[PDB]
Amino acid sequence: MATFVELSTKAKMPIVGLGTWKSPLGKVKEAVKVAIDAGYRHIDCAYVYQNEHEVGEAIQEKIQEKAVKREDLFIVSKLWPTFFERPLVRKAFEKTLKDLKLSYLDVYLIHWPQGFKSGDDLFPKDDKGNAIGGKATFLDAWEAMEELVDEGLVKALGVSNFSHFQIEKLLNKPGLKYKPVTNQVECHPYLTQEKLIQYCHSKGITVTAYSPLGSPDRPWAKPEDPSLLEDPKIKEIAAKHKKTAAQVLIRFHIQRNVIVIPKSVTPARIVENIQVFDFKLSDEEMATILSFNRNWRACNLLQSSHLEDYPFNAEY
Ligand SMILES: NC(=O)c1ccc[n+]([C@@H]2O[C@H](COP(=O)([O-])OP(=O)(O)OC[C@H]3O[C@@H](n4cnc5c(N)ncnc54)[C@H](OP(=O)(O)O)[C@@H]3O)[C@@H](O)[C@H]2O)c1
Ligand SMILES: NC(=O)[C@@H]1C[C@]2(NC(=O)NC2=O)c2cc(F)ccc2O1
Ligand SMILES: [Cl-]
Repeated sequence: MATFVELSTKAKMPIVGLGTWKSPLGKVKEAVKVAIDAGYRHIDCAYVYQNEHEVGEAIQEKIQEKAVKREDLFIVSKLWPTFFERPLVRKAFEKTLKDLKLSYLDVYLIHWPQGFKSGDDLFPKDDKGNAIGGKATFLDAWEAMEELVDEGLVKALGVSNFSHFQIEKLLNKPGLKYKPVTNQVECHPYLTQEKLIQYCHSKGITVTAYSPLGSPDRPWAKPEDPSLLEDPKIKEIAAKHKKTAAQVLIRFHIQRNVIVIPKSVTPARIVENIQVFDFKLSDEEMATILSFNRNWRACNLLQSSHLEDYPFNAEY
Protein backbone atom coordinates (compact mmCIF):
# COMPACT_ATOMS: atom_id res chain seq x y z
CA MET A 1 0.00 0.00 0.00
CA ALA A 2 3.15 1.61 0.52
CA THR A 3 4.40 2.89 -2.83
CA PHE A 4 7.98 2.05 -3.89
CA VAL A 5 11.41 3.58 -4.45
CA GLU A 6 13.28 1.79 -7.24
CA LEU A 7 16.78 0.62 -6.35
CA SER A 8 19.74 0.53 -8.73
CA THR A 9 19.15 -3.24 -8.93
CA LYS A 10 15.61 -2.54 -10.23
CA ALA A 11 14.18 -4.09 -7.06
CA LYS A 12 11.37 -2.10 -5.46
CA MET A 13 11.79 -0.98 -1.84
CA PRO A 14 8.54 -0.06 -0.04
CA ILE A 15 8.76 3.62 0.90
CA VAL A 16 7.40 3.12 4.43
CA GLY A 17 8.78 0.42 6.71
CA LEU A 18 8.44 -0.60 10.36
CA GLY A 19 11.35 0.29 12.65
CA THR A 20 12.22 -2.17 15.43
CA TRP A 21 14.90 -0.56 17.59
CA LYS A 22 13.71 -0.51 21.26
CA SER A 23 10.74 -2.77 20.48
CA PRO A 24 10.99 -5.18 23.37
CA LEU A 25 10.67 -8.93 23.44
CA GLY A 26 7.01 -9.68 24.10
CA LYS A 27 5.75 -6.73 22.04
CA VAL A 28 7.68 -6.74 18.78
CA LYS A 29 6.15 -9.98 17.52
CA GLU A 30 2.65 -8.51 17.81
CA ALA A 31 3.88 -5.20 16.39
CA VAL A 32 5.15 -6.91 13.23
CA LYS A 33 1.91 -8.91 12.88
CA VAL A 34 -0.19 -5.76 13.24
CA ALA A 35 2.09 -3.99 10.75
CA ILE A 36 1.73 -6.74 8.15
CA ASP A 37 -2.06 -6.76 8.65
CA ALA A 38 -2.07 -2.98 8.10
CA GLY A 39 -0.15 -3.35 4.86
CA TYR A 40 3.47 -2.86 5.87
CA ARG A 41 5.83 -4.98 3.80
CA HIS A 42 9.19 -3.44 4.70
CA ILE A 43 10.63 -4.22 8.16
CA ASP A 44 13.88 -2.68 9.42
CA CYS A 45 15.86 -4.99 11.73
CA ALA A 46 19.32 -5.29 13.29
CA TYR A 47 21.49 -7.79 15.10
CA VAL A 48 22.17 -5.19 17.81
CA TYR A 49 18.43 -4.74 18.59
CA GLN A 50 18.46 -8.26 20.04
CA ASN A 51 14.87 -8.96 18.96
CA GLU A 52 15.25 -10.45 15.46
CA HIS A 53 14.04 -13.91 16.49
CA GLU A 54 10.61 -12.50 17.44
CA VAL A 55 10.43 -10.54 14.19
CA GLY A 56 11.16 -13.89 12.54
CA GLU A 57 8.35 -15.62 14.43
CA ALA A 58 5.87 -12.95 13.31
CA ILE A 59 6.89 -13.15 9.65
CA GLN A 60 6.84 -16.95 9.61
CA GLU A 61 3.35 -17.06 11.09
CA LYS A 62 1.92 -14.45 8.72
CA ILE A 63 3.30 -16.34 5.70
CA GLN A 64 1.91 -19.72 6.80
CA GLU A 65 -1.42 -18.12 7.64
CA LYS A 66 -1.41 -16.82 4.04
CA ALA A 67 -1.62 -13.17 5.10
CA VAL A 68 1.44 -12.31 3.02
CA LYS A 69 3.97 -13.86 0.63
CA ARG A 70 7.74 -13.72 1.16
CA GLU A 71 8.26 -12.18 -2.30
CA ASP A 72 6.16 -9.19 -1.23
CA LEU A 73 8.09 -8.60 1.99
CA PHE A 74 11.24 -6.48 2.11
CA ILE A 75 13.42 -7.34 5.08
CA VAL A 76 16.51 -5.32 5.97
CA SER A 77 19.11 -6.11 8.61
CA LYS A 78 22.51 -4.75 9.58
CA LEU A 79 26.05 -5.88 10.39
CA TRP A 80 27.24 -4.44 13.73
CA PRO A 81 30.79 -2.96 13.69
CA THR A 82 32.27 -5.55 16.09
CA PHE A 83 31.86 -8.14 13.32
CA PHE A 84 33.96 -6.69 10.45
CA GLU A 85 36.49 -9.56 10.28
CA ARG A 86 35.54 -11.95 7.43
CA PRO A 87 34.65 -15.05 9.46
CA LEU A 88 32.66 -12.85 11.87
CA VAL A 89 30.70 -11.21 9.04
CA ARG A 90 29.45 -14.65 8.03
CA LYS A 91 28.77 -15.70 11.63
CA ALA A 92 26.82 -12.53 12.39
CA PHE A 93 24.86 -12.72 9.14
CA GLU A 94 24.02 -16.39 9.71
CA LYS A 95 22.71 -15.60 13.21
CA THR A 96 20.59 -12.76 11.84
CA LEU A 97 19.22 -14.93 9.01
CA LYS A 98 18.51 -17.82 11.38
CA ASP A 99 16.74 -15.57 13.89
CA LEU A 100 14.64 -14.02 11.12
CA LYS A 101 13.82 -17.55 9.86
CA LEU A 102 14.39 -16.42 6.26
CA SER A 103 16.19 -17.98 3.30
CA TYR A 104 17.43 -14.57 2.12
CA LEU A 105 17.55 -10.91 3.16
CA ASP A 106 16.45 -8.13 0.82
CA VAL A 107 19.13 -5.69 2.01
CA TYR A 108 22.06 -6.12 4.40
CA LEU A 109 23.62 -2.88 5.66
CA ILE A 110 26.87 -1.95 7.30
CA HIS A 111 25.37 -0.52 10.51
CA TRP A 112 28.17 2.01 11.26
CA PRO A 113 31.35 2.72 9.29
CA GLN A 114 33.69 2.88 12.31
CA GLY A 115 34.89 -0.60 13.31
CA PHE A 116 34.85 -1.83 16.91
CA LYS A 117 37.14 -4.36 18.60
CA SER A 118 35.91 -7.92 18.11
CA GLY A 119 35.04 -10.08 21.10
CA ASP A 120 32.06 -10.77 23.32
CA ASP A 121 31.15 -7.11 23.97
CA LEU A 122 28.91 -5.18 21.57
CA PHE A 123 30.31 -1.87 22.80
CA PRO A 124 33.96 -2.57 23.68
CA LYS A 125 35.48 0.26 25.73
CA ASP A 126 38.72 0.98 27.58
CA ASP A 127 38.86 2.20 31.14
CA LYS A 128 37.94 5.68 30.23
CA GLY A 129 34.70 4.90 28.41
CA ASN A 130 35.87 5.39 24.83
CA ALA A 131 35.18 2.80 22.12
CA ILE A 132 38.08 0.52 21.19
CA GLY A 133 38.52 0.35 17.42
CA GLY A 134 38.75 -2.86 15.45
CA LYS A 135 41.32 -4.53 13.22
CA ALA A 136 39.13 -4.86 10.13
CA THR A 137 37.59 -1.86 8.33
CA PHE A 138 34.20 -1.37 6.68
CA LEU A 139 35.94 -2.04 3.34
CA ASP A 140 37.03 -5.43 4.69
CA ALA A 141 33.48 -6.05 5.90
CA TRP A 142 32.05 -5.10 2.50
CA GLU A 143 34.19 -7.70 0.74
CA ALA A 144 32.75 -10.43 2.95
CA MET A 145 29.21 -9.09 2.49
CA GLU A 146 29.60 -9.23 -1.31
CA GLU A 147 30.05 -12.98 -1.01
CA LEU A 148 26.56 -13.15 0.50
CA VAL A 149 25.13 -11.59 -2.67
CA ASP A 150 27.16 -13.91 -4.92
CA GLU A 151 25.74 -16.86 -2.99
CA GLY A 152 22.10 -15.69 -3.24
CA LEU A 153 21.65 -15.07 0.48
CA VAL A 154 21.26 -11.29 0.19
CA LYS A 155 19.69 -9.44 -2.75
CA ALA A 156 21.51 -6.14 -2.21
CA LEU A 157 23.95 -4.43 0.13
CA GLY A 158 23.76 -0.97 1.64
CA VAL A 159 25.33 1.32 4.20
CA SER A 160 24.14 3.22 7.26
CA ASN A 161 25.49 6.36 8.91
CA PHE A 162 27.97 6.91 6.08
CA SER A 163 29.17 10.36 5.09
CA HIS A 164 29.70 11.16 1.44
CA PHE A 165 33.48 10.70 1.91
CA GLN A 166 32.84 7.16 3.12
CA ILE A 167 30.52 6.34 0.24
CA GLU A 168 33.21 7.74 -2.08
CA LYS A 169 35.79 5.48 -0.47
CA LEU A 170 33.48 2.49 -0.99
CA LEU A 171 32.58 3.37 -4.61
CA ASN A 172 36.31 3.81 -5.37
CA LYS A 173 37.37 0.50 -3.81
CA PRO A 174 39.48 -1.58 -6.19
CA GLY A 175 37.67 -4.76 -7.20
CA LEU A 176 34.27 -3.54 -6.01
CA LYS A 177 31.56 -6.05 -6.95
CA TYR A 178 28.37 -4.51 -5.58
CA LYS A 179 27.40 -0.90 -4.95
CA PRO A 180 25.29 0.16 -1.96
CA VAL A 181 21.60 0.52 -2.85
CA THR A 182 20.76 2.73 0.13
CA ASN A 183 22.35 4.86 2.82
CA GLN A 184 20.22 4.66 5.98
CA VAL A 185 20.72 7.86 7.98
CA GLU A 186 18.91 10.01 10.48
CA CYS A 187 16.56 12.38 8.67
CA HIS A 188 13.68 14.64 9.71
CA PRO A 189 12.82 18.36 9.67
CA TYR A 190 15.57 19.19 12.21
CA LEU A 191 18.20 17.28 10.19
CA THR A 192 17.11 17.61 6.58
CA GLN A 193 20.28 16.12 5.06
CA GLU A 194 20.06 18.23 1.89
CA LYS A 195 23.65 17.76 0.71
CA LEU A 196 23.87 14.07 1.61
CA ILE A 197 20.56 13.26 -0.10
CA GLN A 198 21.64 15.17 -3.20
CA TYR A 199 24.96 13.30 -3.20
CA CYS A 200 23.41 9.86 -2.71
CA HIS A 201 20.78 10.40 -5.38
CA SER A 202 23.45 11.62 -7.82
CA LYS A 203 25.17 8.24 -7.37
CA GLY A 204 21.98 6.20 -7.76
CA ILE A 205 21.92 5.47 -4.02
CA THR A 206 18.59 5.80 -2.21
CA VAL A 207 18.29 7.26 1.28
CA THR A 208 16.38 5.62 4.13
CA ALA A 209 15.36 8.05 6.89
CA TYR A 210 15.73 6.80 10.42
CA SER A 211 14.34 8.32 13.63
CA PRO A 212 11.83 10.31 11.56
CA LEU A 213 9.71 11.10 14.62
CA GLY A 214 12.75 12.32 16.54
CA SER A 215 13.15 9.05 18.46
CA PRO A 216 11.37 10.32 21.62
CA ASP A 217 11.98 6.95 23.31
CA ARG A 218 15.78 7.10 22.90
CA PRO A 219 17.28 6.52 26.36
CA TRP A 220 19.28 9.77 26.44
CA ALA A 221 16.38 12.12 25.57
CA LYS A 222 16.49 15.27 27.68
CA PRO A 223 13.68 17.73 28.62
CA GLU A 224 15.28 20.58 26.65
CA ASP A 225 15.88 18.55 23.49
CA PRO A 226 13.99 19.50 20.31
CA SER A 227 10.77 17.50 19.96
CA LEU A 228 9.33 17.10 16.46
CA LEU A 229 6.10 15.44 17.57
CA GLU A 230 5.35 18.46 19.75
CA ASP A 231 6.48 21.14 17.27
CA PRO A 232 3.57 23.57 17.00
CA LYS A 233 4.45 24.45 13.37
CA ILE A 234 4.45 20.77 12.36
CA LYS A 235 1.16 20.34 14.23
CA GLU A 236 -0.32 23.36 12.46
CA ILE A 237 0.36 21.79 9.06
CA ALA A 238 -0.98 18.46 10.34
CA ALA A 239 -4.24 19.86 11.74
CA LYS A 240 -4.90 21.46 8.35
CA HIS A 241 -4.84 18.02 6.70
CA LYS A 242 -6.78 16.44 9.59
CA LYS A 243 -3.66 14.34 10.14
CA THR A 244 -1.28 13.84 13.06
CA ALA A 245 2.19 15.33 13.43
CA ALA A 246 3.60 11.82 13.01
CA GLN A 247 1.83 11.43 9.67
CA VAL A 248 3.22 14.76 8.44
CA LEU A 249 6.73 13.77 9.61
CA ILE A 250 6.46 10.53 7.62
CA ARG A 251 4.87 12.10 4.53
CA PHE A 252 7.72 14.67 4.41
CA HIS A 253 10.15 11.93 3.38
CA ILE A 254 7.81 10.30 0.88
CA GLN A 255 7.62 13.56 -1.06
CA ARG A 256 11.43 13.72 -1.27
CA ASN A 257 11.47 10.13 -2.58
CA VAL A 258 13.18 9.06 0.64
CA ILE A 259 12.32 5.75 2.31
CA VAL A 260 11.20 6.14 5.92
CA ILE A 261 11.02 3.68 8.85
CA PRO A 262 8.99 4.91 11.86
CA LYS A 263 9.06 2.64 14.91
CA SER A 264 6.06 1.75 17.04
CA VAL A 265 4.83 -1.13 19.19
CA THR A 266 1.42 0.49 19.72
CA PRO A 267 -1.13 -1.07 17.34
CA ALA A 268 -3.09 2.18 16.80
CA ARG A 269 0.10 4.07 15.96
CA ILE A 270 1.45 1.34 13.71
CA VAL A 271 -1.76 1.65 11.70
CA GLU A 272 -1.70 5.46 11.89
CA ASN A 273 1.87 5.67 10.59
CA ILE A 274 1.02 4.06 7.24
CA GLN A 275 -2.08 6.18 6.52
CA VAL A 276 0.16 8.57 4.61
CA PHE A 277 -0.76 7.98 0.97
CA ASP A 278 -4.09 9.81 1.05
CA PHE A 279 -2.88 13.40 1.44
CA LYS A 280 -0.20 15.66 0.01
CA LEU A 281 1.89 18.44 1.52
CA SER A 282 1.83 21.53 -0.68
CA ASP A 283 5.02 22.97 -2.15
CA GLU A 284 4.73 25.78 0.39
CA GLU A 285 4.34 23.30 3.26
CA MET A 286 7.38 21.29 2.11
CA ALA A 287 9.50 24.45 1.93
CA THR A 288 8.35 25.51 5.40
CA ILE A 289 9.19 22.11 6.87
CA LEU A 290 12.54 22.06 5.04
CA SER A 291 13.36 25.44 6.63
CA PHE A 292 13.22 23.81 10.08
CA ASN A 293 16.71 22.30 9.72
CA ARG A 294 18.73 22.62 12.95
CA ASN A 295 21.50 20.13 12.19
CA TRP A 296 20.23 18.27 15.25
CA ARG A 297 20.97 14.55 15.75
CA ALA A 298 19.14 12.19 18.06
CA CYS A 299 21.74 9.50 17.26
CA ASN A 300 25.44 10.34 17.55
CA LEU A 301 27.21 7.19 18.90
CA LEU A 302 29.17 9.75 20.94
CA GLN A 303 31.50 7.35 22.56
CA SER A 304 32.92 6.50 19.14
CA SER A 305 33.69 10.08 18.13
CA HIS A 306 37.47 9.60 18.27
CA LEU A 307 37.64 6.66 15.82
CA GLU A 308 39.08 7.12 12.29
CA ASP A 309 35.82 6.61 10.42
CA TYR A 310 33.49 8.39 12.83
CA PRO A 311 31.06 9.71 10.23
CA PHE A 312 29.79 12.96 11.72
CA ASN A 313 32.95 15.08 11.64
CA ALA A 314 32.36 15.61 7.93
CA GLU A 315 30.01 18.39 6.76
CA TYR A 316 28.02 15.68 4.99
N1 LIG B 1 20.84 2.71 11.32
C1 LIG B 1 20.85 3.30 12.51
O1 LIG B 1 21.89 3.63 13.05
C2 LIG B 1 19.53 3.60 13.16
C3 LIG B 1 19.47 4.52 14.20
C4 LIG B 1 18.23 4.80 14.76
C5 LIG B 1 17.10 4.18 14.25
N2 LIG B 1 17.17 3.29 13.25
C6 LIG B 1 15.97 2.62 12.73
O2 LIG B 1 14.93 3.59 12.55
C7 LIG B 1 13.78 3.21 13.32
C8 LIG B 1 12.97 4.42 13.77
O3 LIG B 1 13.75 5.31 14.56
P1 LIG B 1 13.62 5.38 16.18
O4 LIG B 1 13.12 4.06 16.67
O5 LIG B 1 14.92 5.92 16.70
O6 LIG B 1 12.51 6.50 16.53
P2 LIG B 1 11.20 7.08 15.77
O7 LIG B 1 10.59 6.12 14.79
O8 LIG B 1 11.57 8.46 15.29
O9 LIG B 1 10.23 7.23 17.03
C9 LIG B 1 9.79 6.09 17.79
C10 LIG B 1 8.99 6.61 18.97
O10 LIG B 1 7.85 7.35 18.51
C11 LIG B 1 6.66 6.81 19.10
N3 LIG B 1 5.61 6.85 18.05
C12 LIG B 1 5.54 6.07 16.97
N4 LIG B 1 4.47 6.43 16.25
C13 LIG B 1 3.85 7.45 16.89
C14 LIG B 1 2.72 8.20 16.63
N5 LIG B 1 1.97 7.98 15.52
N6 LIG B 1 2.37 9.17 17.50
C15 LIG B 1 3.09 9.41 18.60
N7 LIG B 1 4.19 8.70 18.88
C16 LIG B 1 4.59 7.71 18.03
C17 LIG B 1 7.00 5.38 19.49
O11 LIG B 1 6.20 4.98 20.60
P3 LIG B 1 5.58 3.50 20.80
O12 LIG B 1 6.55 2.54 20.11
O13 LIG B 1 5.48 3.37 22.31
O14 LIG B 1 4.23 3.52 20.10
C18 LIG B 1 8.46 5.53 19.89
O15 LIG B 1 8.53 6.03 21.24
C19 LIG B 1 14.38 2.40 14.45
O16 LIG B 1 13.41 1.61 15.16
C20 LIG B 1 15.40 1.59 13.71
O17 LIG B 1 14.67 0.58 12.99
C21 LIG B 1 18.36 3.00 12.69
N1 LIG C 1 23.91 5.96 20.35
C1 LIG C 1 23.55 5.71 19.09
O1 LIG C 1 23.62 6.53 18.18
C2 LIG C 1 23.06 4.33 18.79
C3 LIG C 1 21.73 4.33 18.03
C4 LIG C 1 21.29 2.89 17.75
N2 LIG C 1 19.90 2.76 17.36
C5 LIG C 1 19.95 2.09 16.18
O2 LIG C 1 18.71 1.74 15.50
N3 LIG C 1 21.13 1.75 15.63
C6 LIG C 1 21.96 2.26 16.56
O3 LIG C 1 23.39 2.14 16.44
C7 LIG C 1 21.53 2.01 18.96
C8 LIG C 1 20.95 0.74 19.00
C9 LIG C 1 21.16 -0.08 20.11
F1 LIG C 1 20.61 -1.30 20.16
C10 LIG C 1 21.93 0.35 21.18
C11 LIG C 1 22.51 1.62 21.14
C12 LIG C 1 22.30 2.43 20.03
O4 LIG C 1 22.88 3.66 20.03
CL1 LIG D 1 23.34 -4.60 13.91
